[PDB]
Amino acid sequence: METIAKHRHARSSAQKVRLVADLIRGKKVSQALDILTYTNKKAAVLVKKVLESAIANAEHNDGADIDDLKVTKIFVDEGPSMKRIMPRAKGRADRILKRTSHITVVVSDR
Amino acid sequence: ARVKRGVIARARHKKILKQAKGYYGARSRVYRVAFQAVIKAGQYAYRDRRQRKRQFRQLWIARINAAARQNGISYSKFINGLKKASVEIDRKILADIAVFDKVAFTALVEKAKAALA
Amino acid sequence: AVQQNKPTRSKRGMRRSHDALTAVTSLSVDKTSGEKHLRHHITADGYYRGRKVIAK
Amino acid sequence: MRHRKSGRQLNRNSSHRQAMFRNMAGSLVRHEIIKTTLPKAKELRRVVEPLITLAKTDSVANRRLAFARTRDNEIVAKLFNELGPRFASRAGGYTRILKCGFRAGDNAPMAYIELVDRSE
RNA sequence: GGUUAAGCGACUAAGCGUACACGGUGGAUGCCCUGGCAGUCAGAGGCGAUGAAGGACGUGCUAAUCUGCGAUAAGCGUCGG
RNA sequence: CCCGGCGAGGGGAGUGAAAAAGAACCUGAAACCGUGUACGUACAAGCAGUGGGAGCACGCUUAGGCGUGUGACUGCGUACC
RNA sequence: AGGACCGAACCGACUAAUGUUGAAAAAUUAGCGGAUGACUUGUGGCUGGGGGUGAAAGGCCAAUCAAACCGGGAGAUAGCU
RNA sequence: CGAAGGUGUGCUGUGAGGCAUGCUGGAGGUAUCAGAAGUGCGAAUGCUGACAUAAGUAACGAUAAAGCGGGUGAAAAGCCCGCUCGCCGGAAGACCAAGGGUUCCUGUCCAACGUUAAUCGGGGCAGGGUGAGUCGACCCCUAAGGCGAGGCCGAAAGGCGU
Ligand SMILES: [Mg+2]
Repeated sequence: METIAKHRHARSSAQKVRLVADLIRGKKVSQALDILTYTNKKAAVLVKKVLESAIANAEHNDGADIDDLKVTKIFVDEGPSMKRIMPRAKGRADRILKRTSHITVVVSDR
Repeated sequence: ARVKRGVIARARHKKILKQAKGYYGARSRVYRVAFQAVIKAGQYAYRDRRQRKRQFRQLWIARINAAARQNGISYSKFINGLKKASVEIDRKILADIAVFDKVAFTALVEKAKAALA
Repeated sequence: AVQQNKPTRSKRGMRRSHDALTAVTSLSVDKTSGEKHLRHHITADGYYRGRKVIAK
Repeated sequence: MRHRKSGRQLNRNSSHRQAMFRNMAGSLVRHEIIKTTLPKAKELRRVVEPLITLAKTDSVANRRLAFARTRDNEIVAKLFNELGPRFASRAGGYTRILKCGFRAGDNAPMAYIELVDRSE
């Protein structure tokens, strides 16, 4: 049966996390975890934590078959953003954008 | 009494986007471009409603000329013979016959040739 | 220098084709503890070529 | 444009480069185990291994020349007595580099560097 | 059936475009109002050196705010419901 | 209860008519950002549409050349105020 | 003794470079002049808009000045866009 | 036994449109006929809010300079300790006035901030901290200057002044 876990309002850009999400889409969990834990990006650590949470969700809440478990759907969606003011030259002010992301991983044995 | 335009404008926008569903990018998403795309498509459809008859007439005349040329006669001579033979077959049926029925077009061509003399 | 027309999302995603990250496939297999590690690198517990290298 | 040229820049001038090479080499010879970046250790080799080779022979002139480097009396005292006999029968290759991944702060290539045996 | 030569030739999508389905930021639209706006019927049309209007500071079992009050300090006495 | 950092966040169980009502909480569109499906695209030039149109996939129908989704190529076509 | 000289603190900005969505709504670096006097600075007060002040540029009067700012006439007027 | 609204499909009209229905939605809507508009948006360098673009590019804010070992910590180039290297040192040191108004110390945490990591902080929460006959303020007096009973002047307001 399908298991869904997600992380909301993560302090990271959507594009940066999506650059890492495409690396493990459809891959085996056993190798996906190894790829995530040996990738030198903060978004890689975040998606590794989310994947570990999903894996734990697939054994404490689900029956069995951890070895054949495979990630099926992974996607990153942009979340609410924070508006901040960054002073610039000649008294000009620029509205800087801090983007949050919703990282959702969908995993099932099939 | 105050009147809110949030429903009629939304309905008009939805209708316009429906009329221009799937041209390219913003043309199928942005109303400000969708309206111009709809107007241009309507103008093109109006022009082609008349252009189609001319294009199909050109296709039919090309096919009839080719069919007459395999039989050893030009299109103009074939039409002159048909007119002299009191034959009022439109070029669409002539092209259909030439494409599908070879012997029928052969019979038409010798009748035109005989009417020429 | 500044833009004259707004680039479309097609151009944005078309530029990002070469920005995809590359993923390792065959990091290593330890001959003593059998744990994955980088090529020519020590493991988490400082194991390389079978013999301990860090002594914690 | 670097035709048969050697000597890394390390984003530092000559004085700072020499000073931090000296401090790093002193720390290494004191502790026999240092974790640093790959280029830093690679350039450390070309300073420490010649220092060990110089320390292989013990004399007042050699000791003074060694003291001219590392600017430390205790560092020279440890030399010519401990690492001398240990590396007396060794011709080069006194140091080795073991990569250990990357830092979590700036993602820089990390590697441990140590002596041959370390008597441990 | 095999060798040779000529002609034809899709099945590849790093990415993109189109339609559909499922999602995210986004808070318009729909419904509601101890909120406003304009009037009608009546009162009042002023308060105050017996210290005005308006404020500061304190007052609870109180750390803060609103409200009430003023060292008798979210109050006291009398008479009625 | 579990993961997670004795976090944040998430998934279960339960209350709840409803949790596709979870405190960022009624209804939740568009611009914008994605995932999967079907089609086309790596020798082709331009207001990107229109008419024709082979082909490709699915529902038809129990055949009947139907519709939907895309559009190889082709004639014409230099936005709006 | 010098409205004397060189030259620090201090005052000012004559020359060159950087900057021109900068570190800065006029600065920094290298040079420069005055530097015991017509000097500079701290503190407090006064001169308030057809006015003030001005070793005099029609300069300044709160990052503005051939008539400051705030509110009212005022939804000034526009044969203009 | 499903109102408005939203989202699709089909039918229909010379058209602004109308009707039916699938799903969401979960409570009002309203036939026909007459009347009144804050009654129909694509532009006005229109206003408000949200979201693309350059792009994950510049930049991360004086070229005085960091390194090593250990410790806390899940995570240390940035926190603490010890060793060095360098800088200021008529200052980049110390004490005050003006100003700021708890930014001071301790314990605790990374929701937001620091142009990055964060366990750190001038960040959040709680507690504590300021002791004057000799310091200063207060007070006596006074300059520049301000107010100013009587008084003078001036339509009023008000100005000058003992
Ligand atoms: Mg759409």
